[PDB]
Amino acid sequence: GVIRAIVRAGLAMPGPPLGPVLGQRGVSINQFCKEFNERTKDIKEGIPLPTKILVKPDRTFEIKIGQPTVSYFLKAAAGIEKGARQTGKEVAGLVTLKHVYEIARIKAQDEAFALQDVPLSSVVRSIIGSARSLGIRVVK
Amino acid sequence: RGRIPGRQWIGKHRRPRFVSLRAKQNMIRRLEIEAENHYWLSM
Amino acid sequence: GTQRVCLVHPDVKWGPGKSQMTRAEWQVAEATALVHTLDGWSVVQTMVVSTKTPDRKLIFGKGNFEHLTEKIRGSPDITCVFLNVERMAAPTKKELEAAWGVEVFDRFTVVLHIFRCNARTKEARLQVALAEMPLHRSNLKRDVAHLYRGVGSRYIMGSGESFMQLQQRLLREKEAKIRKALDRLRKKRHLLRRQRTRREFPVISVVGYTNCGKTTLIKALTGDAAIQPRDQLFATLDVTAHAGTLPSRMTVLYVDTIGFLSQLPHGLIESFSATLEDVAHSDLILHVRDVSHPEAELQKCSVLSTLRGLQLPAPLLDSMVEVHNKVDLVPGYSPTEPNVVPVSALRGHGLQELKAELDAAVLKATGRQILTLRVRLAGAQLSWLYKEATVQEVDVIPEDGAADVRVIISNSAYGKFRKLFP
Amino acid sequence: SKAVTRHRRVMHFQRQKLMAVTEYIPPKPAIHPSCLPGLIRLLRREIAAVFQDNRMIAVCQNVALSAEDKLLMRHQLRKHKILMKVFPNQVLKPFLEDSKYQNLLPLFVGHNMLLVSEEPKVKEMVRILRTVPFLPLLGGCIDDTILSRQGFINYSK
Amino acid sequence: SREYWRRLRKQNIWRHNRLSKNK
Amino acid sequence: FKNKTVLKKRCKDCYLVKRRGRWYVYCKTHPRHKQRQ
Amino acid sequence: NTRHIAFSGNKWEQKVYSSHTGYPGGFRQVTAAQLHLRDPVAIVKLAIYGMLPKNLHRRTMMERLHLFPDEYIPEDILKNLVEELPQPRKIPKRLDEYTQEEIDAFPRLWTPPEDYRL
Amino acid sequence: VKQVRVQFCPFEKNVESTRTFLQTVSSEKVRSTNLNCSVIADVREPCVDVLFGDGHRLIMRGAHLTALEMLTAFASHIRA
Amino acid sequence: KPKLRFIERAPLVPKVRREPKNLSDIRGPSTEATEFTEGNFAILALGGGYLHWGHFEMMRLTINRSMDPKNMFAIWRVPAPFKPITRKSVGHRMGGGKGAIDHYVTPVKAGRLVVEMGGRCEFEEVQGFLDQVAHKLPFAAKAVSRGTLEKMRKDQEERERNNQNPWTFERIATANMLGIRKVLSPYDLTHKGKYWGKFYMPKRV
RNA sequence: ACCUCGAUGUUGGAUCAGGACAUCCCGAUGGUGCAGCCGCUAUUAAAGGUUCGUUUGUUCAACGAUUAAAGUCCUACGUGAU
RNA sequence: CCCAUAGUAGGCCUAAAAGCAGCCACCAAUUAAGAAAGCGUUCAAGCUCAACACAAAAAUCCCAAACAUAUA
Ligand SMILES: Nc1nc2c(ncn2[C@@H]2O[C@H](COP(=O)(O)OP(=O)(O)OP(=O)(O)O)[C@@H](O)[C@H]2O)c(=O)[nH]1
Ligand SMILES: [Mg+2]
Ligand SMILES: [Mg+2]
Ligand SMILES: [Mg+2]
Ligand SMILES: [Mg+2]
Ligand SMILES: [Mg+2]
Ligand SMILES: [Mg+2]
Ligand SMILES: [Mg+2]
Ligand SMILES: [Mg+2]
Ligand SMILES: [Zn+2]
Repeated sequence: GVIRAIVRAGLAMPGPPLGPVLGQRGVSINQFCKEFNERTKDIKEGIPLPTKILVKPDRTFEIKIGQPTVSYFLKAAAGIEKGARQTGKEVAGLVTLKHVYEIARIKAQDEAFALQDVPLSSVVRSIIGSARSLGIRVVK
Repeated sequence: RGRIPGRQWIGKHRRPRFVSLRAKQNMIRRLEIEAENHYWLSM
Repeated sequence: GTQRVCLVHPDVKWGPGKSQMTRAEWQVAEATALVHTLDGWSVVQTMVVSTKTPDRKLIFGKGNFEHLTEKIRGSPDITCVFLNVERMAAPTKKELEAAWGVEVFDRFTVVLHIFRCNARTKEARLQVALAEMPLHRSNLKRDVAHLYRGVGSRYIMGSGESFMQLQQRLLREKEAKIRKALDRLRKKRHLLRRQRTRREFPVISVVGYTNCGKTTLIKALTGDAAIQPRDQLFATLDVTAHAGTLPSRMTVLYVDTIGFLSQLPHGLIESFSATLEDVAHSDLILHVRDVSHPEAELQKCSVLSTLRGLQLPAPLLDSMVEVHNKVDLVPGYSPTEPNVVPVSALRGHGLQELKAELDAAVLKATGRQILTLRVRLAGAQLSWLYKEATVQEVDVIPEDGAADVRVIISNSAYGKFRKLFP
Repeated sequence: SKAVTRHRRVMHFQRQKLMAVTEYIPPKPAIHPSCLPGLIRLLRREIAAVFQDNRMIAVCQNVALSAEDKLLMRHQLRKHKILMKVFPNQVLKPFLEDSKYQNLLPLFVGHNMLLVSEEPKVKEMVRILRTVPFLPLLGGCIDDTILSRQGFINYSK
Repeated sequence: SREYWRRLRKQNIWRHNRLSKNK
Repeated sequence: FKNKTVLKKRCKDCYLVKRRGRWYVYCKTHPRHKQRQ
Repeated sequence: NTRHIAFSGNKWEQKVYSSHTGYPGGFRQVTAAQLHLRDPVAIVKLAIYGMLPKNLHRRTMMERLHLFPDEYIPEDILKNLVEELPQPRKIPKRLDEYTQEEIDAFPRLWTPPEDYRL
Repeated sequence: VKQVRVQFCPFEKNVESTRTFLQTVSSEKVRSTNLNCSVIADVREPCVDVLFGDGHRLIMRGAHLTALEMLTAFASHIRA
Repeated sequence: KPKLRFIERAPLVPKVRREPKNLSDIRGPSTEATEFTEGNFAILALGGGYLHWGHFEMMRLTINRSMDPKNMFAIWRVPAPFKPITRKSVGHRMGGGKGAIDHYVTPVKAGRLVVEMGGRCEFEEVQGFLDQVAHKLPFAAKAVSRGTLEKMRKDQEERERNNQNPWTFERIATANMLGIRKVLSPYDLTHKGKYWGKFYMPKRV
């Protein structure tokens, strides 16, 4: 079956959040965290990365990874560590439309995440909605 | 079984009475006579 | 019903009745609180009067009785008189009523009236009906005088029983019916308890004097919002269970209970045994103490006596965890006795320490063992342990594909586990 | 008994007769009347534009696939210029006669999904369909020329 | 306009969910 | 089976059937939903 | 043929014949079907008894009445017979009894779809 | 159940039954029930041939059979 | 203050003079609070009866709990209990004077609105609990919108116009035909046979 | 306050019990917070049964020992020309 | 009746609370799907839904007999 996780690249630590759920379906947690750390080395370090692991009935691994999250990515772009509490009136950072475009350039490129809409509008609108939901204002 | 408390036709709990087609026709006939009476008194 | 009341406090100064733990001012304050709770009327006047001999047809010596008669009959605003005594005999009630031209109420009648007024659930209504049966039997004379109509010993026909005697017979049958109904209620409440007993939910019965903040403490512990503490007395009039989590991630049912007052007939509170038996079937008892109240020691005595009369198991009486509420009102309060937790329900000050202490008490009292157990992942044992016991820490051994889980588990669950997953 | 009673008071028999006689009689209508005698145009323009633009058209029954399987097939098709389209049959039916597609009527029934393009990657598309032994290629009409599956295979080869 | 009908559908779903909250 | 003057389907699986002259709510997933008119 | 009487409606199951033996607990209430299965003449006998006038001639009239469950009748009674009264209810015909001519005469009221499994 | 094959001529009419049968049998739920069970939706009157795990064949000629009837027969033969 | 206001058991200044039970205040059609005001929905009383503080509490609690305060508002269309009802001591023989004031009620006549609701909502969102309250009310009652109320009034008018019966209670009573005024009441000349005690027969034309 | 005051004798108990079922037990069945044992609840069932004692005039209640159970009622609070 | 991918485990909060413990926001991608209306999970997972597509019961024993169709 498909197991979805938001493991943080550097934090491949087996156990508390992954150990039980991963084991329940039958896994080699050592192998999983080793491969995840390989992916972490391939990519930047210290950032959440959604995963799409598929525990085959043959008891084997196919780790599929893509871009970092949208929430943490936007918070990093806006220079925020913790998101707004209200998120409708509270704002902790501002991002320009040009910056949004630039980040979107490297967003709609992940197979599992389904963001393959050719139009730039389709993806820019979604990220704008994500920012509006978060404590980020859309400049100009 | 099937008692009407007290006396039939007077108390709070009276024996039900139902109008037959015969009674309805009789009343309608009398009403028609009185309507004709109204007409003949209107002139 | 909109009855301005004159409070009469007999102060016993020598011999029996000379309380050494409370003062007439405090007792008058408590009685005023009782009437204000009863709501709709207030103490128009207050009179504390000495009484060397508290047991008489006229509770006061002839001189003081005449003095009170003059004052009461000269004050027209007074509509009723509340005599701060446990219970007054029918002769005393009749004589005082005739002398003072008003209606006389004792603490028993006042508490009974507030119960009848603010009782909602049918169980509460039935229990207060049982509690009223004594007051009824006392008051048949006055109540059925007008029905009696001054006819006696001259009618030669019918049931030989006099009017009064056959009224006694009717009240006997009424009480029998009430007791049968309460027995049925007890059976139904046992049915209700069955499921939680089988699931082995730790249960903590919160008891204490009235207006100690029992309901407020339960609200603070559980985190609920529908729980509504009140300023009035005898607010919580139904026994209900509320789930709350402890620091050990264990769910516990706090059982709210009726409040206890001093100087009341035992039968009043004991008539609620049908619903207070949940305390008897409890696992721990938490006694709340309004330490701010001047009469804390007298309230302690009253509640302990009430529990002993309710016949809770002696092991349960022992290990009663004591919490001193309302500490904020007493700034810089220093608990003296050991194994006592100072807390402030409204301000939520010592609630964490209280939670930890009662968690330890529950572990001791429920036969639950905190132990580390090694289980195999993917074998459903981990999920079973989550569902049938409170797991505290899961340390996963990836090399063996297993995990050591620190679990607080009861013996029944431990046996089921060892059999299900050898 | 008071005039106003908690129960429906018994009427005097003459009042009862009056009430019965003065009941509402509905009009009988002789012969029963029962047995006597934006987005749509948006997608109209969409279909017209699709038909005009695409040089080759095919149809299929991509309804048995998972969401992810359909998404993967869509991605494989977008790898080529071919575009997959979904439209309701309820409004697709008029378009055949509107655009003079008589032979296309007995082809769009039930779930139907279009595969409109100008450059046929039909060879690789059939290769992709082969590893999924279902979802048959359904008859289409390239450049106003109806092609059966054998015609599509010949054109592919 | 596609977006008009999209917003209409979203609002209709909201209305149905609000009505079903009690059901 | 509980006797009710008004019959209500208490879940998706409850179904109404008129048998032996009266209505019944039958349910297989939640038999406690069984009602008799 | 009193055994072959026919009740309209559900009277076979709803009509109840009540009697009391006189002894305590001797109240017997038997449905029409049960009474018919027990006695194949009781239904008609009771109907006639109820319809007859409630006087002392009723039992003599019932003596004059003769009831037989089936087609068989005693020879002496048959020789006594004078006239046969028309049956009050005309028995409706069954489909098996309807002639092909009548079936053809009655028109077909609708064209069933050709592709219907029926 | 081992294999299922559905043949029909869409340009020829009277194919709705078999087309709906195909759309139902190929449904991801059905195929996932037995991934081993293999469907071959060939196409070229319309017919359905089902070979079961026990080497037993069912032939449903869906020229005048409704999809419900075809599916009911298919399920009955699955139950065997 | 959108939520329904609390209603006191008895008037703050209690009445001192016992007054007769003029049942005419329940009898007949309602002439007040018959139309909507600052609202689109209501509970219509299809019969006459007395509302107690218990009924008021039922209405208030049910409506307050089931409404949406941020999108719905409710308002009483009936005054708080004012008419005093007196009860004698249990088991008292007849005579000896009128009993002491026991409770207070508010009369309601057929055709009156008891509670009225409004706000950013449609009928279906409210009709549920309004019908609950109406069914629990002491008289026949129905949750009615402005549209439904107008529809029922127009339907009554249409039935009155198109009824095929040559004879109507109104006509017979007014003309005293058959001398039925010996059996009827003077109120019947205006009730037209649609009202019988506290009960309103709506199907009656 | 409608019959009975030119009498319709009255509470408990004995005797014999007739009846209702809104069933205490025995039978059949659905649900259950029905694991089993006890149970609770509801539908159907009135053929049969439904204890003996200590005080108390008691019907009742309390208590003792049992029972499958020690049912709720009506019968002029059944029955004193027994 | 069919069907359900997904910006993403929206933020905050908490050990965790991912549509669903609580608060704020409630945009947005796909042809079409609530930052979710209900179950469910410790949390996840999974199941749906909104979406595309095609009336009665009491005590001696029920209580006329029966009857749907021959012209007001
Ligand atoms: N716990 C607590 N209660 C306080 C304090 N100061 C005032 N109170 C009041 O104490 C009252 C306690 O009300 P409850 O908690 O309902 O009382 P209870 O102990 O449950 O007793 P009952 O009223 O008989 O149910 C409330 O009116 C509080 O406002 C304080 O420091 N602590
Ligand atoms: Mg009589
Ligand atoms: Mg309280
Ligand atoms: Mg008299
Ligand atoms: Mg008189
Ligand atoms: Mg005589
Ligand atoms: Mg029964
Ligand atoms: Mg009596
Ligand atoms: Mg759906
Ligand atoms: Zn169900």
